[PDB]
Formats: sequence, structure tokens, C-alpha cells
Amino acid sequence: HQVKDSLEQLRCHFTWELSIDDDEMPDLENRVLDQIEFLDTKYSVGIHNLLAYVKHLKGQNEEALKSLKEAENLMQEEHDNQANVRSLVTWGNFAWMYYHMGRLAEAQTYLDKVENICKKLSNPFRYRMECPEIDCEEGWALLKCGGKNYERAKACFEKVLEVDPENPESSAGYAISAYRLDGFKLATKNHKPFSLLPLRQAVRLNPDNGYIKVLLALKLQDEGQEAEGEKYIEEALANMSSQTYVFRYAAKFYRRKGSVDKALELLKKALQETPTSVLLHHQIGLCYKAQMIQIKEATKGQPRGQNREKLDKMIRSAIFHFESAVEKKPTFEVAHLDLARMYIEAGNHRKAEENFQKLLCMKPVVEETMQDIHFHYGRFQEFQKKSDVNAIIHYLKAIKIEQASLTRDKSINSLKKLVLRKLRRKALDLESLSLLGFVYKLEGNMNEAEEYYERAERLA
RNA sequence: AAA
Ligand SMILES: [Ca+2]
Ligand SMILES: [Ca+2]
Repeated sequence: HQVKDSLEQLRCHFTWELSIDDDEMPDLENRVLDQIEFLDTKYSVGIHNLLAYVKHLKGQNEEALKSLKEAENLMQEEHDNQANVRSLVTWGNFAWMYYHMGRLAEAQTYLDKVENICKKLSNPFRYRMECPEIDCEEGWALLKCGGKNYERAKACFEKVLEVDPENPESSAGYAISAYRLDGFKLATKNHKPFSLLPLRQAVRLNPDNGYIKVLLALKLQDEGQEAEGEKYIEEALANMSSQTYVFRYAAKFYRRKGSVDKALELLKKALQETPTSVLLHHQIGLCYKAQMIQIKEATKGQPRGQNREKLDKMIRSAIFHFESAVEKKPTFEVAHLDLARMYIEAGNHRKAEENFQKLLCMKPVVEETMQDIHFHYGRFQEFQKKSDVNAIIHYLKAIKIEQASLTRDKSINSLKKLVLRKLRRKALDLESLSLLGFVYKLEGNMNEAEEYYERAERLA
């Protein structure tokens, strides 16, 4: 059992517990291929090792070995054939691959290669290489493999910064991880911009990195400093590196600023290069949604003639792109929610309902998203299905998720409005009286609350 | 990646 025990001491994708789910694997593979072709980074060893790991999980071990050989080839060709500790991730993945393929003599050869380097560098462990480069590699792998891994990713980069606070690579990874984690909390009450200072430091330490700049721009826009942010958008757009990724986030920036036509032009250029990106399809749908809202206001809700044709084009285009996003990544919860809401605009309540039913079964990484799912389904029930019974059920389910948020407050207000309406048509509805007491209790008005709870009690 |  020495071989398997030794393999478990290696630091590589096989021991990083990435937990890649089958239903997210097609999208992951597409994003890995996009990154190989279009993200300009100093080292590409990590991304080719992740592609090999994906190929292995797909049952394509010979294809996996080709990616590991490419990782080794690129490491030398583009860095003066110098030795680099990042090779140990590749060798570790070779050892695991050969073990799984039954090429056990070769697996042992790769264990021996790793051991030889750990000894040469006075590493305390025989096989587990302790160095900042491999902490970074672990972090980048976690960061590519879905939101459930982001706290672990951030901690990988933080471990480096606790020893070397000006390390450029880990500054970048820590800032991106922190930014995405801030996004998970962006609608929660009293959320704070933990990623802002990290992003400023990462831009300082990585002055040519346009990916970091556009995230800094977006966080500045979040914090009410759009003009400052726009300077970073312009700097990133002036450099050719990673252009297709810069376009995604610049487009978000311009959409949120109100320059939707400009956003769409950038996204359509980006789609020429990465047509499988679910982020691009979702962002494109969001632009069409924003244009729909614009047309509705200019025509005060009653577009006719060419305006009606334009509106229908926006609705059907948003549906097309939201459907494209969820075909490619069926776990993309918020894209299903935007899709359901757009089927309401199209007048197809059966397809809206179908997508809401799908959403009610999901288990998002961000648990608060289920507040939005119940809230919007409750609104659909109240306003499209004319079912106060089901509206109340789902407003209550949103409220039961206790985390204070924009949506939980809207759900309380919507429930209040609904029950006040029912009491106007029937002042002695006992269920409505106690729900109104509940609402007032959640708001803090304890005397009004107990009044309605008592009033409700008497009648019974 | 909605918000
Ligand atoms: Ca390039
Ligand atoms: Ca290749």
C-alpha cells in the first residue's frame, strides 16, 4: 500500500477535493478551453493540468496524458527551458494517472521525481511540496471549479500573503476570490466591500493585469465611485491582453451605468471568441431586458407598431440567451430565474411556472438565492395566477430564510400589502388578521401585532 | 454570472 499512501501526499488535482459534479462538467471543460485560448497569464501549467483532470473524469485517460505532456512542453518552451517547482503538480498528476491506468512502474517513477525535488529544496515532507507557487496553484484550481470552493481558494492565497504581503500572484488570487465572495453577499443587509482594498493592492502589484482592473472598476461602481471605476475600465480596454474577459466585465459596467447599447456591442464581440460562455449569454439577456424596460417607459406601457415589434424582439432575444445559458449550465440558478421572469413578459405562464418549479428543487451555493426564488414565485402566484393562497405560502417561505436582505424586506412588504387587501374585502378574516399580526411583529410593532393576534383569537 |  506504499504507492497509494504516497500518492495521497502529493499536492495536485487528485488530492485537492475539487468535487467536480457531472452536471457542471461540460461547462467547466468549455471554460477551461476558453481560458487556455484567451486568458493571458504568465504560467499556463495549472490550466492544462485542470484540463487533464477533467479528461480523466470524463473517462478519457489517454487524452488526459496529452494535456499533461502539453503542460510540460509549454513550461519549457515559454520560460527558457528553466526548471520550475510548478512542474511538481504535473508530475503528481502523472503519478495518479499512471496509477489509475495500471502503469504502476511509471507511477513510481513520477513519485521518485517529486521526492527528488522535495529533498533538493530541503522540504520537510517527502512528497508534499510546501511553497507559495503550489499554494497559488491550489487556489487557482479551486477558483475555477465553482462557488462552493471559493472560501478554500481564498484561504490558499491568504496563506501566501501572510508570509509575503507583496506577492503579486497571490494578491491577485486573493482579490478575485474575495470579490466573488463579496458578490454572494451583495444583497444582504449591511454587506461590506471586503474585496476593495485587496483589489487596489492587486492592481498595484500586477499593473499589466486587465482582469483585476475590471473587477476593481466594478467594485468601485458598487460603492458609488463609478467615475473612478471607469478610469480602470478604459485602462483595461487599451491593452490587448485577455481582451475577451475584459469585454465581459466592461460590458457589465456599462450596462449598470446605463450605456446598454455600448454593453451589447462589447458582448457581441466577446461572443465571437467564446460562444459557449454562460456568463456572456446571461449578460446579453440582461441587456435585452434593460432595453425592454426602456421601451416600456418611453411608451408608458402601450407600445404599438414598430415599438411593439422592437419590444417583442427584446423579449424573444432575452429568452433565447437565458435558455442558452441554462442549456449549457443547468445549475445556473439565477439564469433560470431571469428566464422564468421573461416568460411572464412573453405571456407564457406555463413556461414561467415550469422554470419556477425547477428552481424550487435547487440547492444553491448561495442560500439566500432561495429568498428571491420564493419571492418572485409568490408575485407570479399573486399577479399572474390570481392565487393568494399560493402567494402567501411563498412569501412566507422567503421570510422563513432569516438572513436580512433586500428581498426579505420586499417579501414582508408584499405579504402586508396582500393581507391588507384581503381585509378590505372581509374585515373579519381570521387568517388574515393573524398574518397581519405576524407582519407587524416582524417589523417590530409589538402592540399592533398583539392587537391583531388577539382580535384573531376572539373570533375563534 | 440576476439582485
Ligand atoms: Ca492573448
Ligand atoms: Ca493542445
